[PDB]
Amino acid sequence: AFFSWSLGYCLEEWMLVAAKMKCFGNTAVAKCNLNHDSEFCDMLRLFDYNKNAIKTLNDETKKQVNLMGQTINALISDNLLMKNKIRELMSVPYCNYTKFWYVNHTLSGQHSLPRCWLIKNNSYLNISDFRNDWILESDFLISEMLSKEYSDRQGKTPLTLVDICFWSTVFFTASLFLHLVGIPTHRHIRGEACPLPHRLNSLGGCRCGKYPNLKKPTVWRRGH
Amino acid sequence: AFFSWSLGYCLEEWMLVAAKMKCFGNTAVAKCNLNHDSEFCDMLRLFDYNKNAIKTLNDETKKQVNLMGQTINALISDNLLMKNKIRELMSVPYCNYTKFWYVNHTLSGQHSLPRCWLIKNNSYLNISDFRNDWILESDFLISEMLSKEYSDRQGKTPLTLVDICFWSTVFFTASLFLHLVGIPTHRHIRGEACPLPHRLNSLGGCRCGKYPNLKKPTVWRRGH
Amino acid sequence: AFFSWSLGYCLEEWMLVAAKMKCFGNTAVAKCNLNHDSEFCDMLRLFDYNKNAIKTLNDETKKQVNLMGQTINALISDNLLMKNKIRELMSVPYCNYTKFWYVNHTLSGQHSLPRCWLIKNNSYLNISDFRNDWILESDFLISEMLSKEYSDRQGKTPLTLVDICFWSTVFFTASLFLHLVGIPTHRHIRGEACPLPHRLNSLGGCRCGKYPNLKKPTVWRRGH
Amino acid sequence: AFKIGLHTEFQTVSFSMVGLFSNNPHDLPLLCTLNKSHLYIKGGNASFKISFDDIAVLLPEYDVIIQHPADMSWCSKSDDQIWLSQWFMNAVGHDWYLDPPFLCRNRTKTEGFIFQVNTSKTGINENYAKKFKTGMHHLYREYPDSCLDGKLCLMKAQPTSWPLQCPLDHVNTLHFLTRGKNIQLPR
Amino acid sequence: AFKIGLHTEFQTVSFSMVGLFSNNPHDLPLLCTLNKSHLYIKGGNASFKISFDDIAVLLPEYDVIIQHPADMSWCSKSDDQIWLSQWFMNAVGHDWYLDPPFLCRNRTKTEGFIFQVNTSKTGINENYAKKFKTGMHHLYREYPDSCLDGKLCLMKAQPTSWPLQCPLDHVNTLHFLTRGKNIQLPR
Amino acid sequence: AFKIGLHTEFQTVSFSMVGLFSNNPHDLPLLCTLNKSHLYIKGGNASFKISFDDIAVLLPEYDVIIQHPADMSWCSKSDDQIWLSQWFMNAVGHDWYLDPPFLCRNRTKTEGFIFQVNTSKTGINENYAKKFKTGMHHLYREYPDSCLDGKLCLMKAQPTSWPLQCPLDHVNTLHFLTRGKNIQLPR
Amino acid sequence: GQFISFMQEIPTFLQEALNIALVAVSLIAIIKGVVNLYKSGLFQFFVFLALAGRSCT
Amino acid sequence: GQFISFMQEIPTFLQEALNIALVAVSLIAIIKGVVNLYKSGLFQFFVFLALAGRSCT
Amino acid sequence: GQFISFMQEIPTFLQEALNIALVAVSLIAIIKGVVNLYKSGLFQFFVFLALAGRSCT
Ligand SMILES: *[C@@H]1O[C@H](CO)[C@@H](O[C@@H]2O[C@H](CO)[C@@H](O[C@@H]3O[C@H](CO)[C@@H](O)[C@H](O)[C@@H]3O)[C@H](O)[C@H]2NC(C)=O)[C@H](O)[C@H]1NC(C)=O
Ligand SMILES: *[C@@H]1O[C@H](CO)[C@@H](O[C@@H]2O[C@H](CO)[C@@H](O[C@@H]3O[C@H](CO)[C@@H](O)[C@H](O)[C@@H]3O)[C@H](O)[C@H]2NC(C)=O)[C@H](O)[C@H]1NC(C)=O
Ligand SMILES: *[C@@H]1O[C@H](CO)[C@@H](O[C@@H]2O[C@H](CO)[C@@H](O[C@@H]3O[C@H](CO)[C@@H](O)[C@H](O)[C@@H]3O)[C@H](O)[C@H]2NC(C)=O)[C@H](O)[C@H]1NC(C)=O
Ligand SMILES: *[C@@H]1O[C@H](CO)[C@@H](O[C@@H]2O[C@H](CO)[C@@H](O[C@@H]3O[C@H](CO)[C@@H](O)[C@H](O)[C@@H]3O)[C@H](O)[C@H]2NC(C)=O)[C@H](O)[C@H]1NC(C)=O
Ligand SMILES: *[C@@H]1O[C@H](CO)[C@@H](O[C@@H]2O[C@H](CO)[C@@H](O[C@@H]3O[C@H](CO)[C@@H](O)[C@H](O)[C@@H]3O)[C@H](O)[C@H]2NC(C)=O)[C@H](O)[C@H]1NC(C)=O
Ligand SMILES: *[C@@H]1O[C@H](CO)[C@@H](O[C@@H]2O[C@H](CO)[C@@H](O[C@@H]3O[C@H](CO)[C@@H](O)[C@H](O)[C@@H]3O)[C@H](O)[C@H]2NC(C)=O)[C@H](O)[C@H]1NC(C)=O
Ligand SMILES: *C(=O)CCCCCCCCCCCCC
Ligand SMILES: *C(=O)CCCCCCCCCCCCC
Ligand SMILES: *C(=O)CCCCCCCCCCCCC
Ligand SMILES: *[C@@H]1O[C@H](CO)[C@@H](O)[C@H](O)[C@H]1NC(C)=O
Ligand SMILES: *[C@@H]1O[C@H](CO)[C@@H](O)[C@H](O)[C@H]1NC(C)=O
Ligand SMILES: *[C@@H]1O[C@H](CO)[C@@H](O)[C@H](O)[C@H]1NC(C)=O
Ligand SMILES: *[C@@H]1O[C@H](CO)[C@@H](O)[C@H](O)[C@H]1NC(C)=O
Ligand SMILES: *[C@@H]1O[C@H](CO)[C@@H](O)[C@H](O)[C@H]1NC(C)=O
Ligand SMILES: *[C@@H]1O[C@H](CO)[C@@H](O)[C@H](O)[C@H]1NC(C)=O
Ligand SMILES: *[C@@H]1O[C@H](CO)[C@@H](O)[C@H](O)[C@H]1NC(C)=O
Ligand SMILES: *[C@@H]1O[C@H](CO)[C@@H](O)[C@H](O)[C@H]1NC(C)=O
Ligand SMILES: *[C@@H]1O[C@H](CO)[C@@H](O)[C@H](O)[C@H]1NC(C)=O
Ligand SMILES: *[C@@H]1O[C@H](CO)[C@@H](O)[C@H](O)[C@H]1NC(C)=O
Ligand SMILES: *[C@@H]1O[C@H](CO)[C@@H](O)[C@H](O)[C@H]1NC(C)=O
Ligand SMILES: *[C@@H]1O[C@H](CO)[C@@H](O)[C@H](O)[C@H]1NC(C)=O
Ligand SMILES: *[C@@H]1O[C@H](CO)[C@@H](O)[C@H](O)[C@H]1NC(C)=O
Ligand SMILES: *[C@@H]1O[C@H](CO)[C@@H](O)[C@H](O)[C@H]1NC(C)=O
Ligand SMILES: *[C@@H]1O[C@H](CO)[C@@H](O)[C@H](O)[C@H]1NC(C)=O
Repeated sequence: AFFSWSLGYCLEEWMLVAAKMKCFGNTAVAKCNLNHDSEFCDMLRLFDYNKNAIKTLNDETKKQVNLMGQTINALISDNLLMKNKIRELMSVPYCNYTKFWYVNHTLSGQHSLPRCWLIKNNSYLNISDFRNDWILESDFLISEMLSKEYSDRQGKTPLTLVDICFWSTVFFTASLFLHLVGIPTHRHIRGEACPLPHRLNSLGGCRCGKYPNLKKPTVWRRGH
Repeated sequence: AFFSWSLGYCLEEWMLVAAKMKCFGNTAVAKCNLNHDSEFCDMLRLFDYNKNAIKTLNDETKKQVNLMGQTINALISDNLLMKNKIRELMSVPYCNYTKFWYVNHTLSGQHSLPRCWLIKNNSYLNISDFRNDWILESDFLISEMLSKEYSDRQGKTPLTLVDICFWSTVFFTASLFLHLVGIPTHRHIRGEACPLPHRLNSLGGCRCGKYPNLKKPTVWRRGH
Repeated sequence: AFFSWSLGYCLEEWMLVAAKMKCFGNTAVAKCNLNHDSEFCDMLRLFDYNKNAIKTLNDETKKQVNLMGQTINALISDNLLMKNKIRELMSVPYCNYTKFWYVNHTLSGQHSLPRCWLIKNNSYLNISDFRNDWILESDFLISEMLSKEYSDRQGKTPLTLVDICFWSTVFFTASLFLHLVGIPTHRHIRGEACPLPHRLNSLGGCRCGKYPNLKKPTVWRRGH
Repeated sequence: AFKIGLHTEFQTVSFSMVGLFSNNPHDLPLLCTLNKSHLYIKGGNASFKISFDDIAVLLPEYDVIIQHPADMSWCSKSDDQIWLSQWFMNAVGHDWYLDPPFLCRNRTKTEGFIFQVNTSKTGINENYAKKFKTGMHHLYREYPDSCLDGKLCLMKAQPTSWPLQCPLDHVNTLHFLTRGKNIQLPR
Repeated sequence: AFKIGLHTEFQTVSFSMVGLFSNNPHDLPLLCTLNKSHLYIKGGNASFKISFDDIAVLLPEYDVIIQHPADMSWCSKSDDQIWLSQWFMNAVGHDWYLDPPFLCRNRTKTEGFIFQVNTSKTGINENYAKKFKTGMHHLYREYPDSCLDGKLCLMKAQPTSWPLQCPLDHVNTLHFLTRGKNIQLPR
Repeated sequence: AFKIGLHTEFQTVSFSMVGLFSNNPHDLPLLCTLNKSHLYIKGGNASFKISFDDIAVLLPEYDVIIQHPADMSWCSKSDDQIWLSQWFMNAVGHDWYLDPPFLCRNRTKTEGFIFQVNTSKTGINENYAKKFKTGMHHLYREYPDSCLDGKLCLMKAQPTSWPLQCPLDHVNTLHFLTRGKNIQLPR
Repeated sequence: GQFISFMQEIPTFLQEALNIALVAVSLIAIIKGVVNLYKSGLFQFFVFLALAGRSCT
Repeated sequence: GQFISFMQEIPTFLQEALNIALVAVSLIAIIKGVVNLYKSGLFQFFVFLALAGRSCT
Repeated sequence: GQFISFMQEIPTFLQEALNIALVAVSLIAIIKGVVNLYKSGLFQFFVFLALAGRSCT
């Protein structure tokens, strides 16, 4: 097929100036499945079409592969290239689809999408007029990596489960405190011992007559 | 208006081969409000234009509805159809804007966006050369459903509130433990009773002379 | 350069009918770095090109700034304007790239992207046929503001740290409860005192002969 | 602009037009429609006025039947009028080698400058009439569309002074630039 | 449609075709290919049939050598056939002023209507042959591509009754509308 | 490539060019500019060299005034040169029926092959001069733009051997393919 | 309401170590909260006030 | 700083059952933490060290 | 596994007040959980059952 991958993709040796097999990250490559303003991905689409061309040619088929202006116009983005030529006319930076740079996070292998190294007056742009970009590029790379790592676990656990865990934990803490502070159980007569099991009633006595109904003062305690 | 809905949309009976009113999900339909590489949504736009055409025709208006090549070119995506014809030229799978398939989650009614069933050599593609797609499609459907259900509650509660709740809970636990372990209150003389209220001073005595300043040893306790 | 900013941008006095310097939010302006269906951003691109034109003109350069149909076609979106003219032909609402409205959150300065105020029969659309839009626009503005404020802190803290904190908290609560309920330490003889340090063995006695091996009943307690 | 909800407000922003037009590096041809009938097209220095009616002021027998822009030099003495006429006909779509020609006056004649095209919706020139209708619809936002399907309908374009009240719209200018191919704007 | 996973199902939706075609406000020209050889193009009321073979039924010496659509009026008595032929040749790409002409019959001749174009892949007309091959490929999905590179190859288009079994496809109609410029669909 | 921040690195990737060009299924026409003056266009087997100066080597009175590609057969004996010249003029934009013609030599003359076009920025041919300037700007990245507005300026294209040092750029090839319509690349 | 859908979907995300850990900690927290509250004595006061006055013992 | 904006926006998201539940649990946690700490005795030790030596009682 | 990468990346997000607060509360929770469990007596029962029978004292 063509470059509409749904998730890595490596650039073969003959495609790169260094002539070495360079695997780009799958996540970064998948970024421009809809982007129309990335010259790097336009070159990627061109090279994928060429690769399919060698596949057909060495498969010895009869495909009527017409090459015309409309085909290349359909492959690359006409609007983007026209804008690049416009930016070429007036003396402002542009890039002729040959040099790309990226910020690499060397510990986890995650890298940013390679932008285009702008040019001017038949020369490249050095760090003096370009330092304001890669700093925020690296910051956004770190932020995106953290967000992706969070979302990986995020999109595999249910919200109801964590809500249940949180409410169970808060109830656990509340009941733990309820045990801790202690709540008085029954009333002891002030200055006397525990009346249990023959315990005094509301008006300080018993209906069986053993404990006189004298309205004696009571204090609520837990133990005996 | 035309297909730029901001949030469902159903496909009428005469539009479908089964001739039955089929409501598609609003969330899934709203996915291609900016997508330009979905043949299903191109057909949807064509059918919406046709529907507006019958509305005008049965409204008996004088609208100068010109139908020309430029109109249809503006309606459907020229780049996508040209790419499809290109993929038709060389013998690789393509789809002629007539058959679409999707993965359906039958419990909550949520469904994926219908892709295009690729064809080759005047025949459809069977499960042998196509099984690698729907498995990841269903996995992504489940992940997207979970993420959307989480974000629904996520975008309606403040972060400051949950942060306050978390800090209040941690302080609650800390103070609960502080109650639990117990912290000694005052000093009792080793081998004696509680001196309160006439309690001994720093050097083990009293300024009133009742308790001699003998530097007697003390032990810190909570009770009396 | 041109309108491909990577993150505010203000509209100068001579550009606005009120003739006052109006800074639009950077976050809202950055929304249409890829949108091709926003007439407001098409006008923004046109005005940015004009601004670069005065910069070149007052810089006294020799740039061959050709102005032709292809240049303007490359600047604005041909598809969007053609769709607008199509919607003009049949009597349905459209907008002639001159009036835009937005919902403003006056407390934090956050505002929605200005849509286009649709027109019909050489007149604007009033609140009677338009109230269904701004309500959901404001609701989505509030939701987006909350989500962005959450994601700001979200993309700067590690998931492993919060997971560690949660597990440490649950272990803290469990151990606190374990202290609270109390677990018996050693066995006291029923009806007697604490045998420590010369404590009874499994069969209720001692190997030294001081405590007879009578299999006396024992009760597990914490204290002495 | 008014309070909507509880903390949110609804307010609008309107973009200026005279600044954008007077600020462009080049000179743009602008189209306008005043009252409900009078169509106007202003190029560099040609402020042409266009009207439609069934009045035949020109005849094929005694005129110049322009088929090519080369012959257009035999009509007006100023190059700006020639440029405006040629590019307007190119923008509406009049590929000069497969279409009926259009009629103008010899320059030495003492009756000014004028050009006219017949677009009556009859058997012959029906396709040309429909093509011109589509071009007029695309090049003018709210086209009055006079001379409905009937006996005759002829459009005339004449040079008049530019009125100082036309709403300087820009959608029509964008469509003129889009339809016109290889149009070269001066200054 | 079957159960996939544990709660999910796989099912498909197919869009109708006859309703969309019969429901359009205008009349659309539709292209078709029946069996493996017979090509068909149906416009408004012209149901033209196209075939390819090395049989020369027309000759430049005794015929009408159409170069311009104006001369096309000398071939058929009905305007719909003229419209269909002209617009089909325009859609495949036959800009009439830089290309070899094509041959037809005088209308008063008692041998019906037919038009034919030679596209043999030989020294002369090789570029035209390749251009026509590309146009045929773009205007027909699965082009049989008869008359392979060899001695001769001539395409003929004749009027026949429209067969009531053509699969009313719509991709080819979209390509016909895209390739054809300024095509005016009636009704 | 160097360490930026605390764990991140900055490094760049450059794409090859000779492999892409030598690997395409067809043969692509490539444009080049060497030193600061010499323009070059290489098609299939035509390695044409283009220069600009106010030297008139051809005259309308005694030459062939090519207006149509059919007459181009009277200039060169090889079809590849004809193809290259015709398609280059088509790509820069020279619709052959409304524009001044261009001059070449009779083939039987013993003075080789050459074609030249005058683009002096004077009263007549000013529009053609500006159109050619725009085409040259679009078809060449850093156009030197010789023969500034003055007395005369004529461009000449002659056949020379292809130099083995041109930077095989591809932006110019893309623009050549985009501007050129219906260009058929062989092999 | 979504709790019932959670019970329906239980044997779908149950194949995750974090999921079983969370459900186990939730269940143990609930059960020991119940047992701890029974150790507290609120229901003991319920039976106390129920027994108040009616019976001497 | 965002706390003040939260107080300003309080009567906007207050129409949510989860929101009132969370604010109620936060408030009750804070108040019972304060009362529990007062039951602990840190301020009791404060008054103890303040009273140390100056007064016999 | 990601814990080791966290230790590697520690001096990158350590410049955040919330981060140091969270790591401090986690560390103090872990250490006081350990000390509180040592106050509980599970290991005391371990040494109890180890000492059971072998020694009178
Ligand atoms: C436009 O893209 C082209 C490639 O299509 C860029 O050409 C590059 O130009 C640089 C010089 O600026 C070349 O470096 C030199 O190359 C050779 C290597 O043997 C040698 O002469 C020098 O040692 C030096 O390294 C570079 O090779 C070349 N790249 C390619 C792929 O050909 C060009 O830079 C771009 N345009 C502008 C204005 O930058
Ligand atoms: C291109 O799209 C067309 C529709 O525009 C597809 O045509 C479909 O072709 C199949 C056969 O492969 C047809 O099935 C047959 O239809 C009738 C039903 O009465 C009957 O002959 C058979 O029983 C069988 O079911 C199908 O109806 C037809 N669909 C439509 C909407 O017309 C075609 O498959 C696509 N091209 C390719 C190469 O697949
Ligand atoms: C198409 O866009 C144009 C601008 O290009 C809009 O024109 C606007 O029309 C309104 C009337 O509907 C004008 O308001 C009037 O303006 C002057 C101010 O001195 C005066 O006559 C009245 O007091 C009134 O305010 C408005 O100024 C004008 N705007 C501009 C920027 O020129 C037009 O509304 C749009 N088309 C449609 C059909 O709405
Ligand atoms: C612009 O086009 C219109 C199209 O109608 C021209 O009017 C047409 O002029 C022709 C001249 O041959 C008329 O044909 C003749 O008309 C009558 C019957 O109608 C009769 O004498 C003949 O049988 C022949 O058909 C044609 O009718 C007439 N159209 C109408 C509706 O009357 C008009 O002259 C053209 N304008 C210019 C300035 O050239
Ligand atoms: C459509 O184009 C084909 C292209 O081949 C025409 O056939 C060609 O007719 C010419 C007539 O001059 C033949 O040229 C002559 O042929 C022979 C040698 O082949 C000889 O008499 C002369 O030296 C001269 O070259 C040409 O060969 C012939 N092509 C083939 C392959 O035989 C055909 O006539 C055209 N059809 C129509 C209806 O015009
Ligand atoms: C390419 O175009 C240039 C455009 O300048 C041609 O040069 C022009 O040749 C004409 C011939 O009629 C000159 O017109 C005459 O010039 C003088 C006054 O300048 C006078 O004799 C007449 O009144 C008449 O205007 C024209 O001046 C001259 N341009 C210049 C700047 O001198 C050139 O000949 C063309 N090249 C080819 C190869 O055809
Ligand atoms: C839809 O079914 C509503 C889901 C509500 C879930 C509430 C969970 C409550 C947890 C029980 C705690 C019990 C404490 C004694
Ligand atoms: C902006 O205003 C800063 C917001 C900081 C909120 C901190 C919340 C602290 C919670 C109070 C706990 C009190 C414990 C005694
Ligand atoms: C990759 O390295 C795996 C990371 C697992 C982290 C688990 C954290 C456990 C916290 C320790 C609690 C100790 C209680 C005694
Ligand atoms: C980043 O650098 C590392 C260093 O080991 C390298 O392995 C990795 O491929 C680079 N990432 C890229 C090129 O995307
Ligand atoms: C471009 O670079 C050249 C040297 O290569 C230098 O002479 C010239 O001044 C530069 N031009 C500009 C506009 O910077
Ligand atoms: C860019 O600036 C750096 C600053 O160190 C300098 O070394 C380098 O030469 C500059 N590059 C160019 C092309 O001027
Ligand atoms: C998924 O299947 C269910 C089965 O009941 C059905 O009701 C629902 O409409 C389907 N979803 C679609 C078609 O989007
Ligand atoms: C295409 O299918 C036909 C039968 O319909 C078969 O004969 C032919 O071999 C197939 N071609 C290819 C390339 O698979
Ligand atoms: C696809 O493969 C399946 C495997 O079971 C087979 O039954 C089916 O017939 C195949 N389809 C085609 C079109 O070959
Ligand atoms: C919203 O309104 C406030 C009111 O003070 C204003 O300051 C702010 O600029 C507005 N936001 C915009 C225009 O984006
Ligand atoms: C348009 O408005 C005018 C007044 O300006 C009115 O007379 C006319 O009826 C309106 N037309 C429509 C279709 O609403
Ligand atoms: C829109 O409706 C409101 C309702 O209050 C009315 O006041 C206003 O005049 C209407 N506008 C138009 C243009 O009819
Ligand atoms: C054209 O409009 C102007 C300005 O309102 C007015 O004075 C004049 O009478 C109008 N003319 C016609 C013919 O309607
Ligand atoms: C009037 O101009 C025409 C248009 O070319 C021309 O044929 C005719 O000769 C001119 N008349 C005179 C008297 O020169
Ligand atoms: C064309 O197809 C029809 C329908 O199947 C069939 O009856 C007829 O024989 C076919 N003709 C040829 C020449 O194959
Ligand atoms: C037959 O039609 C042709 C085509 O124009 C024409 O030249 C010829 O005169 C006609 N024949 C007769 C007898 O009129
Ligand atoms: C063209 O460039 C080559 C290669 O550097 C050089 O040898 C030659 O002298 C240059 N010619 C001119 C005329 O500048
Ligand atoms: C030279 O070629 C021209 C160009 O067609 C031609 O007119 C002329 O007759 C040729 N000369 C000879 C002597 O044949």
